[PDB]
Amino acid sequence: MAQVAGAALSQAGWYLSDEGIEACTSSPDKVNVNDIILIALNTDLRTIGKKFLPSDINSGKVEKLEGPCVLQIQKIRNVAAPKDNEESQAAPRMLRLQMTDGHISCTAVEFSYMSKISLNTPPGTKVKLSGIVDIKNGFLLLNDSNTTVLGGEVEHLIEKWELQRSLSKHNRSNIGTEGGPPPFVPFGQ
Amino acid sequence: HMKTVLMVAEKPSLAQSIAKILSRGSLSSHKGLNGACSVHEYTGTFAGQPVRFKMTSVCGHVMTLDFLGKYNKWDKVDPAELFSQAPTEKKEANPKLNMVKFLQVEGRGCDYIVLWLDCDKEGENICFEVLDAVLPVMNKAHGGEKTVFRARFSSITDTDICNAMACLGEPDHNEALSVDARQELDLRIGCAFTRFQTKYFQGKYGDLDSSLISFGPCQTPTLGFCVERHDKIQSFKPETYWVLQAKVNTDKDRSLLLDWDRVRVFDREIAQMFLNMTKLEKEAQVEATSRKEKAKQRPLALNTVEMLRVASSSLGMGPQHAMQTAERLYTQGYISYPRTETTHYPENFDLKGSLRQQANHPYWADTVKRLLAEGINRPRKGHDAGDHPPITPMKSATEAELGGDAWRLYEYITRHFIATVSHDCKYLQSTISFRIGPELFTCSGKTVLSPGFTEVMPWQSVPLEESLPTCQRGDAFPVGEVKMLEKQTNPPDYLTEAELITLMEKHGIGTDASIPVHINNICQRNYVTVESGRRLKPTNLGIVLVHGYYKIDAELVLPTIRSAVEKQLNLIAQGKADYRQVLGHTLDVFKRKFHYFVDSIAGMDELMEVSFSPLAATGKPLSRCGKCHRFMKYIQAKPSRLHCSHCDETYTLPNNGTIKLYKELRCPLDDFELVLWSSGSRGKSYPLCPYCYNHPPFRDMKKGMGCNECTHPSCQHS
Ligand SMILES: [Mn+2]
Ligand SMILES: [Zn+2]
Ligand SMILES: [Zn+2]
Ligand SMILES: [Zn+2]
Repeated sequence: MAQVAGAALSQAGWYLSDEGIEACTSSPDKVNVNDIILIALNTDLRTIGKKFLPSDINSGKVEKLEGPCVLQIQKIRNVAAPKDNEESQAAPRMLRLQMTDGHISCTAVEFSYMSKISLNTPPGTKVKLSGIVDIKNGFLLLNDSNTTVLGGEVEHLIEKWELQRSLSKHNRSNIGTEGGPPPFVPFGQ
Repeated sequence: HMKTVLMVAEKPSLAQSIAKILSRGSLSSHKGLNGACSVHEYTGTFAGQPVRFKMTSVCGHVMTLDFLGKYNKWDKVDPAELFSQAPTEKKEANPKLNMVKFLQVEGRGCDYIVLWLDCDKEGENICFEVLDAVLPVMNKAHGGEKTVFRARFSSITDTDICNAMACLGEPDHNEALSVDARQELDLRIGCAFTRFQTKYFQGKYGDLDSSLISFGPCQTPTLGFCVERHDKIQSFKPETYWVLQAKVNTDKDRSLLLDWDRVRVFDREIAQMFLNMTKLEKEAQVEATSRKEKAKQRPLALNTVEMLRVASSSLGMGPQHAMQTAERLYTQGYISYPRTETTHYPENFDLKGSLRQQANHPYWADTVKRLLAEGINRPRKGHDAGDHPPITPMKSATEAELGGDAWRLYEYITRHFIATVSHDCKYLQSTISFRIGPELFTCSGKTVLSPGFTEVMPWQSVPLEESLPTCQRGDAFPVGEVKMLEKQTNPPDYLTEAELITLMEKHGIGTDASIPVHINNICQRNYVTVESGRRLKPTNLGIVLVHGYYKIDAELVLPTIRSAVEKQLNLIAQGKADYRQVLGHTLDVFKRKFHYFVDSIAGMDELMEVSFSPLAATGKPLSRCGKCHRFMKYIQAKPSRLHCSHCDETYTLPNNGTIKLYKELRCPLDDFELVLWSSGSRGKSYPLCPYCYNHPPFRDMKKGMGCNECTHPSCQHS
């Protein structure tokens, strides 16, 4: 029952730990893999899960990530653009995806145009890698042929990601403040 | 008996030229009592009667606005009652000319007046000033018959002055009132602020001259762009990026230098893995070849903005100098009026005649002859603001009859005209894409098939490059070497005159060709220096002034209030606005802002003490800047400060205590290094961000309170 449900979960590709399944449950007499998927998508990957990523992927001694492995996005940075613009269209945008299993953090590079993943992707978004994915000199190579975005909505680290909005703080103009300069009302007719 | 008609021009040379054109040679002339203007007489026909003519000229503006005198003394006055309490009067505008008396004695007996002033908005002000000067001394007439006339024209040329005479109209009091409103607004706001600052800073600091401080509704906004460029230059953070370069051998000696599609990579490890993908490979496979025809469009008709931009960038002439040379060229009759914002030729224009005029100059001779032989191409459609036609040639000129910069400007204007009436430049763009390993590089080249306008404008010609090898798809080429580079991003350069022209045109500040006036004003007042390449480098005084203005009230620097005011002046011009209403509104808002400026001038006094006083700018180094990553000096004056020498800004710190560094930690919002505040007696000390204590990041927290109530989800110290 629960054990075969977890086995089907692993076959589908969500390598979770028995503690994780027991934490993500339903009425404790029958649980369905769809329910586990739905609960897990809303759950941060660090809280639950197991270790399937080898602890050598950043070393560079591996070149293969066989298996339908699900990971979580932690940070997105445009490496084709500098830290002051992040939007200059002088080079095709290429994304340095920081991905995690909750145990070991790996890095991937967008080797093509991945329309599903953008700079506005919320951290905690789950990405499934299928078929064969190639590691080289550290980073993974990701494209549309093996990466699928499985939604993702986890409130605590989306609220943490709201530090992106906090970063855009051009409000430091001292205009309209209570103890500030008088404002310029627009002209009438 | 024969009656008389009077004419007024803006310059004596224009008066003489128009009198010669209209009088068909027969023209008596004698000097006036002023010693600088001459009056010309002849006989012709007006309305339906044979009448005598009397044409004279003014010397630019005839009346200039100022105060009543008692309010003009800056030493003994309250420089806050100049807004809506101090009367204004147009006094004499160079009384050495005695223009009012000259006009009165000239029009002592007259029945008609026609005004040949420049057809710009500023010209109507002079038109109505001359009308005010001459109306009481003319004949009252029998009643109802039109007396005042207005001549509309764009070039001082034959049959153009004639058609200007054939369709006489009336002056525009709306344009006159717009000009008067602009003059009053400047003369009030700028003089009030300048007088207050001059009275405040006077002998206070050794290295600061009182008279060098000035404020203006346009000078400060146009200096804001230069100081903003300076701030970006001084607060630049260089970053290293890597570019892969591939060299391939075509047949035996030619080496194509391919460039990467990804252009740049800002990660050293990513660049290293991309090179590892490539350096072992010894072949390149061509994928796509494209030879597509493209056309480079002709330039639009020349307006004053583009003329000034080109005269600055290419001809090396300032905006005011270019404007004066263009006005002189118009005065002699070589070009049209160079105060035009229209880039579309009217349908009833003699383009073919203008081309036929310049059919003998050796430089552009074959091109003009072939254009006349074949069909004339229609100019590109553009903006049709309804002003004069674009700046176009009207008479043949040679370097011998012209001079230096004037001849250069005429040459550019004629070349632009020929380019406008011409054909597009056609070139084929050959692009070859190569695959090396998993990466794909490219190479591009341009081959000119038929030079069109890029024969009268050689500087716009498509650069010549050797043709790319003819390689079909699926061909293998040897690669010599592939290597990454360690390029670093470069800081922006200082704002050029052309870029300033573009910015002022975009933001709306500067209309009716007042941008050269503003630029020349901020250049004469030592706020910007014209360094090589026509670059406006802000000076210390200008940087400090604009930084203080930004600290006190941002709208005093940002180009918003001036843009709105100029828009309302334009609506004044187009008969839909109230002059009194707009003047009162602007005066009231600027009066409130001036009261706030007086009540909060302490912010500006601080940046001036640390900048223009050598005996009060020495302090111990302290926490880094947040824009410079440079040490900030901690001054021990009564208003304890924190001054950065790189970027001329100061930050206020609490008094009655001590300031100490807080373990090198850094604020996660402004990058500044936060310092602690020991409040005298033995007790708790709270962290304090130097930039947040002066500029709060959140609306709720006011100026001058530390991270105790920072009201920030981040900044753990809060
Ligand atoms: Mn004029
Ligand atoms: Zn600084
Ligand atoms: Zn801060
Ligand atoms: Zn804080």
